[PDB]
Amino acid sequence: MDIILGIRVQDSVILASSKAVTRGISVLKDSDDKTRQLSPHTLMSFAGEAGDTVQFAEYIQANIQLYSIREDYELSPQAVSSFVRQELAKSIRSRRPYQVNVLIGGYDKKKNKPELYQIDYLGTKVELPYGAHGYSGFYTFSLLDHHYRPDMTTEEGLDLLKLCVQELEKRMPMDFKGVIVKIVDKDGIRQVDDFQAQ
Amino acid sequence: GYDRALSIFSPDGHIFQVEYALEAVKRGTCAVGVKGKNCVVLGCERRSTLKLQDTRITPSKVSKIDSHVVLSFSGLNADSRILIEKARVEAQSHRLTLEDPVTVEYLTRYVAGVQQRYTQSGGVRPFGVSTLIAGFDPRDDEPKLYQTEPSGIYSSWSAQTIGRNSKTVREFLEKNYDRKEPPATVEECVKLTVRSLLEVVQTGAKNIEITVVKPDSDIVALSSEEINQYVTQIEQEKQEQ
Amino acid sequence: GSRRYDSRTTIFSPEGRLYQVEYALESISHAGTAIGIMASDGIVLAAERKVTSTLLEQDTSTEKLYKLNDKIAVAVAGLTADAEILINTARIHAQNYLKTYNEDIPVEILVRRLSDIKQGYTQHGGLRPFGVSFIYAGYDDRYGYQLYTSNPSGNYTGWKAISVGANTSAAQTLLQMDYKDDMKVDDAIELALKTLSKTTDSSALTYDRLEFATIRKGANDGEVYQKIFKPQEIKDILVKTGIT
Amino acid sequence: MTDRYSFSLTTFSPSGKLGQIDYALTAVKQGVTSLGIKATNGVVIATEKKSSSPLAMSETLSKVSLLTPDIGAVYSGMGPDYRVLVDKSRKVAHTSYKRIYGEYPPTKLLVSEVAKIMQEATQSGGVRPFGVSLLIAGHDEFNGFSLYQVDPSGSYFPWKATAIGKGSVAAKTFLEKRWNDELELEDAIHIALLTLKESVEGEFNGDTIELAIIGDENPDLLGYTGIPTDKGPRFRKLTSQEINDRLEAL
Amino acid sequence: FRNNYDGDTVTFSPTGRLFQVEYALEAIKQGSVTVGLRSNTHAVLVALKRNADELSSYQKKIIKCDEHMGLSLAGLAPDARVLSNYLRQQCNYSSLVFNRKLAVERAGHLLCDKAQKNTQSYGGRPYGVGLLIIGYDKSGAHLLEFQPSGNVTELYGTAIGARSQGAKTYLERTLDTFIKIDGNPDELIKAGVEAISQSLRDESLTVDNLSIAIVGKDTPFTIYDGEAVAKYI
Amino acid sequence: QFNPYGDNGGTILGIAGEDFAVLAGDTRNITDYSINSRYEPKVFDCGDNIVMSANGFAADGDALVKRFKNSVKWYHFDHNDKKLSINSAARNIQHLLYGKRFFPYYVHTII
Amino acid sequence: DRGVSTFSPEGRLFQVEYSLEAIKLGSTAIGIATKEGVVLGVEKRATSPLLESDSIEKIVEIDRHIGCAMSGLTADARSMIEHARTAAVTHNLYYDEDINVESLTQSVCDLALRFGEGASGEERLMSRPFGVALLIAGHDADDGYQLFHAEPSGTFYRYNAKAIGSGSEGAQAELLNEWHSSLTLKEAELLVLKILKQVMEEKLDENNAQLSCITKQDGFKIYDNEKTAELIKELKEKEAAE
Amino acid sequence: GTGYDLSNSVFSPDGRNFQVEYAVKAVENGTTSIGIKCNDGVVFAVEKLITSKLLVPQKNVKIQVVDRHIGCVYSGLIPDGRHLVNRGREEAASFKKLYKTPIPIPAFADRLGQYVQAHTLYNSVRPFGVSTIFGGVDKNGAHLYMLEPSGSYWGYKGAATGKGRQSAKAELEKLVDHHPEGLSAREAVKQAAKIIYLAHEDNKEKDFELEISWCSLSETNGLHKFVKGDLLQEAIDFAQKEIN
Amino acid sequence: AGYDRHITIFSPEGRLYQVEYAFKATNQTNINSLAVRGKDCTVVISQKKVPDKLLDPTTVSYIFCISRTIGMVVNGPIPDARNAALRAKAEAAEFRYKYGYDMPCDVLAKRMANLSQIYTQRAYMRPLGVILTFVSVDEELGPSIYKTDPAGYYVGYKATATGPKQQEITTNLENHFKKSKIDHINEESWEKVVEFAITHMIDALGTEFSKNDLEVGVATKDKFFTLSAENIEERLVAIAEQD
Repeated sequence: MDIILGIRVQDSVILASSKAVTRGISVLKDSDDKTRQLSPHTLMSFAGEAGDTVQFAEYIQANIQLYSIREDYELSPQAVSSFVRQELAKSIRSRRPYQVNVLIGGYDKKKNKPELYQIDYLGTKVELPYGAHGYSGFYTFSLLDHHYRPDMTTEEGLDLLKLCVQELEKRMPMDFKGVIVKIVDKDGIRQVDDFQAQ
Repeated sequence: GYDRALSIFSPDGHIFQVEYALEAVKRGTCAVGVKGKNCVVLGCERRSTLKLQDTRITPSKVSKIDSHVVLSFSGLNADSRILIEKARVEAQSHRLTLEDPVTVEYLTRYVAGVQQRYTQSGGVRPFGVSTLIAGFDPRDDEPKLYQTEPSGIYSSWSAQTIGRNSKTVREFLEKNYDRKEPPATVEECVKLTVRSLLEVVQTGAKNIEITVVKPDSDIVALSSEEINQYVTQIEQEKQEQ
Repeated sequence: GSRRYDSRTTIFSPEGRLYQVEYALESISHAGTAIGIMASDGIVLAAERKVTSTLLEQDTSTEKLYKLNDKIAVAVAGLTADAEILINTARIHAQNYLKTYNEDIPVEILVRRLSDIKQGYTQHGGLRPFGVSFIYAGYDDRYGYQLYTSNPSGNYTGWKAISVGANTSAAQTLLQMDYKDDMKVDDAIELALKTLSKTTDSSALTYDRLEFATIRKGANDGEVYQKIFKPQEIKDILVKTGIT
Repeated sequence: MTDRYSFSLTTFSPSGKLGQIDYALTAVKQGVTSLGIKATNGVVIATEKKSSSPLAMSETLSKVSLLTPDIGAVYSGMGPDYRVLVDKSRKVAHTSYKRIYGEYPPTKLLVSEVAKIMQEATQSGGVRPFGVSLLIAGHDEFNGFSLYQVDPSGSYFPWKATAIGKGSVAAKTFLEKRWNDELELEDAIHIALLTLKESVEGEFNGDTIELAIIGDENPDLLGYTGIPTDKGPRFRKLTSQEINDRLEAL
Repeated sequence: FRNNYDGDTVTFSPTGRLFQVEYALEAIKQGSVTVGLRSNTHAVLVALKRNADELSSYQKKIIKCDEHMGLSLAGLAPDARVLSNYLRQQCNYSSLVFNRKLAVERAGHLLCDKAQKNTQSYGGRPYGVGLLIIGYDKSGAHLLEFQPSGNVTELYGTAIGARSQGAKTYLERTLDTFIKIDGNPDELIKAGVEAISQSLRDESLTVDNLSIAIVGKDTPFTIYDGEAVAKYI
Repeated sequence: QFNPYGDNGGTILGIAGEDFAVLAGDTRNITDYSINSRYEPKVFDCGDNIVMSANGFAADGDALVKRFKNSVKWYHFDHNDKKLSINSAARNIQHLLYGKRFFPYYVHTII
Repeated sequence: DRGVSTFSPEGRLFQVEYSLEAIKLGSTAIGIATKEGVVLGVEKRATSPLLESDSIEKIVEIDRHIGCAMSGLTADARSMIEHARTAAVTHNLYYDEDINVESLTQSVCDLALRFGEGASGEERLMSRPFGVALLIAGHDADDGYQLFHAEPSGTFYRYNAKAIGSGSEGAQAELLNEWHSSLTLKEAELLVLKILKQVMEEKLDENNAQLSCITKQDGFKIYDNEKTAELIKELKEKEAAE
Repeated sequence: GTGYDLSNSVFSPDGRNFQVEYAVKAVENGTTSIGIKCNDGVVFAVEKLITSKLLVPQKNVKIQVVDRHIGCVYSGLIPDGRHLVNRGREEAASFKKLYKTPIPIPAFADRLGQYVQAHTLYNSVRPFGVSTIFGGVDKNGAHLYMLEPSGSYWGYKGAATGKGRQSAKAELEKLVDHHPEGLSAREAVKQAAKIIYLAHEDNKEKDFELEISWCSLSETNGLHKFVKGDLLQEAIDFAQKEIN
Repeated sequence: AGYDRHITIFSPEGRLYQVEYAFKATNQTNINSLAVRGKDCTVVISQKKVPDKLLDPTTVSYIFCISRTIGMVVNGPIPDARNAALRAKAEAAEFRYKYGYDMPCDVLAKRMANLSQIYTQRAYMRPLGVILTFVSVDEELGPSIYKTDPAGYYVGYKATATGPKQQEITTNLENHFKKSKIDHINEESWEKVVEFAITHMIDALGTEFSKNDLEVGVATKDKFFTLSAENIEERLVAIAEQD
């Protein structure tokens, strides 16, 4: 499948997501962004079923933005993820369930702490220091389990990722065409346009 | 199950329910809006029949339908909410499908349609509301100011007012707003606005709130002080004569 | 057909007013008075029970002060039966919000929801409006202590201190007189009692004809607490403030 | 066909009154008196069986009904409306409580339920309020014995003792003299029978009177034995005979 | 009197009348005139088209329901559109399902039953239009007169609309004559145009004012407007 | 289980001349190895100078034709006897067919 | 009260009649049909000098070969234009061709009587008749250029020229003389511009009046203020010239 | 007060339903018709006012058949009559479909009865402006019935309704006495053609066309059939001969 | 203001006029009826008044056979009475199907009264101007008489009467019971109970009947039936030899 990695360091959350988009025999795109910004300080990455993936993302996005405007306030990463879990958990027993896995990473401007939530298509939500979806974890978790420290600087975080991405490029069968990385901190969401050779 | 036709024509060709819906607007507090050359300003008056409120949490008179468009109104408050809501939802829906925020004209057109529909549907009475919608189209720098009413009709204005004593204040604006040279400053624009409100608010430092909307989702409301400062200088303009 | 008997509850008067709402408000003005006063460290809700008897049970009672949430409570003025219908839907909204976001419903959101339900019966359905007015007192981590008021028109507002029911006119003037922004819960509790006391239509103001509730944030904890004073606790605070 | 009556039949008047509710109450005033007294170990409700013809069998018509094995109700106003209310109540008690929690509902709740029903007939489309007032008396493990009154408005209040109907005013007064917070069940039955006599014009015996109590558990009225936790219903209807016995020492 | 019982169709007068229905009828009489007559081989419709200004067209009054059936209207144009349309379906249903051509006498029953419904229930309103249906089926030529009251009648000829009483007396006299114009269409038409003028009074039926339709033994219901009728003016 | 489809064979041909057009088709109707009829017209005249043939599963072919023909009729009813150009009939037929996109008319059709 | 679709003792529908009275209070709109095209003109009629006169839309395009003008309660025409546009497009989709001007009109008129509180016949949900009349103008290969007038009654007429609005009876009697079966497009534009000037409460100028036409070659176009102002001028000249 | 006759299902102070009564007026105002029950069948005859000479004779049929064995004739508002018969036809089919045996006359009567009585229950509908005479032959006998707008219906030996209802009734009462042992199908047909003729005197101003139908176990085999041609003339004459 | 008289809503006095007027309707037939209980049977008698000679007397009845065991007599217009009977039969047929045993008289009575009460509260449904008297020999209560009215009220009687001259029949029977001290006709055969009824019917109404002036229904263990002109005749004859 696709790559969905997330790591909560000291003062931020980092999301790495593969850029490839393959439809059977060919690789249609190598510059895809498997992420949406739900609020100025909350980001969501996603992977899964061909169509449901973006549709779900954009549906969740629209709702969070509507809440923001209605209340002139930003829901906490926790609230946002609880809302997303309920959405997934509802469609699991519906006629046609959304087959999407997500990673929600945001910075709680109220508690002044970064947060990382992992939710699978079933509606199983869990808060973690770092997480991945699909086969991604099978390779990276041992590295992260080893090198992870709660007080890592954003810089140490990116180095740890870079390490995971390398293990993924070595042992994993498919070419996911590298990743796009993004940082969520007290100052919002920004993309590290230099990971192709950092 | 309830469909009784409440809004119907009368012998002279009037739809009294819409007519009376308008009388409700006349009663609502006054609201005004004037467009500059690179901004639009919205002024409204706060009542004083009862005072001891908590302005922090009490609903304000100018609402954001989206980051780049605001909406103010005159008439029944409870009704305005229902419209504000549908507008905000339609605003998000539009971004979700057309992949671009709404243009002020469109958002206005939508709100007006809603109002109109309630004039010829059974079991419902018209909205006792009239509105001012202002903002800047996406990636545009030309200001937009629109106004809608119970009838369902809408149109744009260089400046306009709705609510009680809107006649008086409209008159002020008709002989004080030169289309040839519209307030070229965010400054002089807010001034012209306050000046008009002062014709009806009768001394109301806390009874007058202004909001300034500029290009690229730049909306902001002034605090009693900034306003009070405008009032203070405007009252001197008269006594220096 | 039926058109003949249809009162047309949702129409505009020639003066742009809503008949039923105006009348419902009139109805409310005969209801026991309820007061809400907000201090820097808490909110106080006090209401007067309209008409009583010697045999009326006052322990197993709670006709005007209802708990909506763990942090939100309301004081009612009007048809209790209607009030209960709205209260129950309100308690549901609160729980849905919690179940959806794992956070307590912000006071204003809950108040708005209820006001909209009321506003509905105003614009469609040909049913009579709910003859009820609420004073909401709650706390949330975004505005802390808040006090709100909603009436049959579906309109709502925020206050420092407010009253609903009968003699709101007199009561509001008294409140607007001895209220000060730096008040303290116990000052309010006292102010409240005084006000109800000077605007009652009864001989004296006794404990059995009252309801009292306070939302304080007990310094010894760090969280919020709702207290609906019991018959005894009301008798006490009634002697202390000096009314015996 | 089709109910075109989808609008309210009860609306607010300029004065602020709800016509139909007032009228419904007026109808209750014309009804035969009924009352309830709360003792410290039981509650008693009773009313007068006003027969419509000496050919009619007044047994085949109970004005005092059992809602649950620990809750009974009596009324004043319109017989039919009471009847259906009793049915709707007995059901709401199962569907909204027993079928969920596995035990009967506590008095205040069931009352709150009955009140809800009556309230709806005050705002729902095309209907008139119920023309009755009820006095419901029950006992639940965590509240003990209680007594409530429910009006056509849908409002309800708890009482130590009270009466409704024809001569409510007079009877309410009579109770305010004889009631105290130390009354034993038997005492209330006595007081009850007395307050009831002042209303009754004709024959005052165990055939023209209907009376029931909410006291101790009657395991002889359970129908089976084997479950220690099931001890019997606290609601018993006094027999024609049992009444007279207490009438002689009146 | 009347004032209190003409509120809607669901109400009966104390005398037993249905005003709303009667009022609907009045919209017919206020309508333009049209006539119908048939022989034993053909059936003809001649209608006088009315106009608003001298810059407005003359509202068509002849409608074809099928290859063997058609009608003329007197009153509310819309209601005729509704009815003709419903009738078009009934014919269509008959051809498709039973591969049978709908009996003119049966189209009448259908129209009657449909109209009747709008006179027994609340909310509705009687159809404000009269109709003359002509057609050639398995039992020869036919002509029907339809009333918003729900009464449909089979005749040899007739007319409805304003002044319709003229042509109706004329045809009542010319009976034995036209009823025998079998084999000669042009005759029935001239005979119809002669009855149609019996109710004129304002102007003379011009080219783009006369409207004529015909059906019969070997003639698929067809409409004639303008120069097509010039040879009959 | 019940199969809603069948194959009645037959073939149809359509050639367009510079100012004419032909639409031919045999007249045999079959079912497996049996012949149901040696003469069952498969090509039709629908009016407005249009010939059409829906070959494949008989029942479906007939229903389609019948529907199309009746479509022509209403085209006249609704647009003052205007003539249905062949290009319009084509487009119209597409909608008729695609209307059963998820329970197809088992026929190859030519006009 | 009384059925919202009741007959008067004269055989007329109250609501439909009263609907007509409302239209008599609307801005004037005029249409002239010629063998060179049809012309639609409307009186903007602002209600205050602050109102940006060009945001007044009383002449809309239904399709490239059909356009129309409105009069009376203009808000009520939104859904009519909507239903109209949709019908035109839908027709094109189903038939690969342009919807006949008359057809489009008949379709719009079909909504007209879909009102009441439960009239036994289908599902007519709309509490009252439309308080607006339309002048649908367009062209098709079968009947060339056409001008239609659609009313809230459901009936529609074809005119060679027609005016609706406050000054209709006046301007109509006017068109009676002026119209002949051989006017040119230019003649019509001026003629329309002329009659508007007579019935308008304001002094006609390129800002409170709007023109437009529909020609088989370029379809429906609305005349921009510059182009119109000129015909205003050009008109003033030919009027002073005798 | 008053106004007890403006809405359908309303009870007046005396217990009447004026709207139903007003419906009757609509009946008495229409043409007349009768039903004669012979010893093994029934005969229906009805007057047909010949407004003009344009009315094709033998074409505007008014008698109707329900199923194969039932005949219905009605006086008043023709459309309402047809409506009532359409319902009857569906009602009958439904019965035959479920029970196989064609619907018994008494059973069919009640079906119409309930359906008509229904239109006097709601004010959203108008009562039927017709009285109906119907009957036929079933498993055990022949039955004649007459149904009123009030939904009331009874079994009859002979019955009539409309303009000349009293005339007819008079003639019928005679037949019932001068033929105590029973009348035959053949007889009734003539007798009926007569009754119509006499009863036509209360509307003698216009020319009329006669119409008869019958259902005799022996003559029609139990099926409802119309009387035409020779057999019809034989009765027209039998009347024309006694009308003088 | 004045419409509180047309639909079933309370009047300022707390009355429901439409229900009151409904009661009025029940006397429109001007027919009287009474029911009495045997030792083990129940009898109902009702006047049969056939005005027109053109009517088939066997089709004129106000007594119905609800079920194999329940009989119901109606006082009021026939259309409403038939409406009520149909519903009552359907209700009795269904009850059996759903619960596995014949619907008791008092139960059907209650159910009908409940249905009647609904028309008392809902506005589009008008009350039925009829009074239903149900009778039978319940397998648990023995001879039974239950009556309901337009108000939705119902009760069981020892015996009862309905109609214009209702009060006379009542005080008549009323006296017979004060005298006999038992609450029922003490007889073994129903033929005698029927006679007792026809008697006290005459003694109260003050009129004599022929075999075509009455109508009699009898309820017994497992069956309810109506007597014929002749079965009745044989009854009139028996009371003829004693007076």
